[PDB]
Amino acid sequence: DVSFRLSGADPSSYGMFIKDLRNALPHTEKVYNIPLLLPSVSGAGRYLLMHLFNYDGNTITVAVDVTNVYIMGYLALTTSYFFNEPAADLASQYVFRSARRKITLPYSGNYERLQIAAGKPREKIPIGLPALDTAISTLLHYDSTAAAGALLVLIQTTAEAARFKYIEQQIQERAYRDEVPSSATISLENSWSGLSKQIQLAQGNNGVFRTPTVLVDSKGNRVQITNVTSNVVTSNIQLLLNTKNI
Ligand SMILES: CCCCCCCCCCC[C@@H](O)CC(=O)N[C@H]1[C@@H](OP(=O)(O)O)O[C@H](CO)[C@@H](O)[C@@H]1OC(=O)C[C@H](O)CCCCCCCCCCC
Ligand SMILES: *[C@@H]1O[C@H](CO)[C@@H](O[C@@H]2O[C@H](CO)[C@@H](O)[C@H](O)[C@H]2NC(C)=O)[C@H](O)[C@H]1NC(C)=O
Repeated sequence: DVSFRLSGADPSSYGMFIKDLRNALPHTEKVYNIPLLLPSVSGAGRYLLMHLFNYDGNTITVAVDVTNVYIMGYLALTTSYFFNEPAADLASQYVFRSARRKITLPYSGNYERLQIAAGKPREKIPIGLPALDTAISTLLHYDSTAAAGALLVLIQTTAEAARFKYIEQQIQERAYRDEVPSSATISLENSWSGLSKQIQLAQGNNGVFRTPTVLVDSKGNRVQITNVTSNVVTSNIQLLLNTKNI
């Protein structure tokens, strides 16, 4: 399991949690020095438990699929909650079985569905450590519309930061003041599958992407990534989605 406490949290302790989260995900190989997530994991081992504590010490446990860093559901006191998707119903076979009741949320976990439920696109939702304290608080008691926006904050401040060093640094900058994600952040989120795939295909193509990936940079400018020498690959990306899962 891994844990993070918002009480006393600072850029350093958040970085330690993001490091713990990455190091909890199993891999057999690195590709271009980036951990390659496994094609498949059977049974309860598929799921990582993240214990998150809000500023007041109240807690939820979040179940993450270790092959793809996707959140499946979470436990809040005696109630479990899962996305309305088959991978999450599958997870509910293994985690939080001891919950008194299980609620299936009225959306899947993908960004488009969650933005619809929340009434707002990600571009308009501030993120940061205060926002994560709020999301934990919101998830403690069911409210499906509030929970969709809480889950957009939770996904970006845990899974997305685990996948990209740039996104982890953006959250660190927001340790004490929330701010909507930078356009580069949204770009990286959206490109993780693309990138993971192109980095894997470069292995027999001399480091060259079969298909270039378009990103927005830190300055708001629209760069084109063509090969493994890009900073996005040498410095930023930290986990690769296996191409078996793409
Ligand atoms: C009876 C009916 C049966 C069932 C109901 C349905 C089945 C629905 C399955 C949805 C599964 C979903 O949870 C997996 C997923 O996708 N997750 C998002 C993200 O996972 P997190 O927990 O968010 O890490 O992992 C990704 C990491 O960033 C993130 O992108 C994901 O969300 C999406 O992909 C949603 C939209 O597809 C993207 C929204 C942006 C729109 C702009 C296009 C993106 C640019 C693509 C590059 C050209
Ligand atoms: C591999 O990647 C780098 C991009 O990071 C490319 O080098 C760039 O080349 C373009 C050519 O238009 C320039 O605009 C950039 O200024 C260069 N940047 C750096 C850091 O070198 C390179 O073109 C790519 N190589 C291959 C073989 O496709």
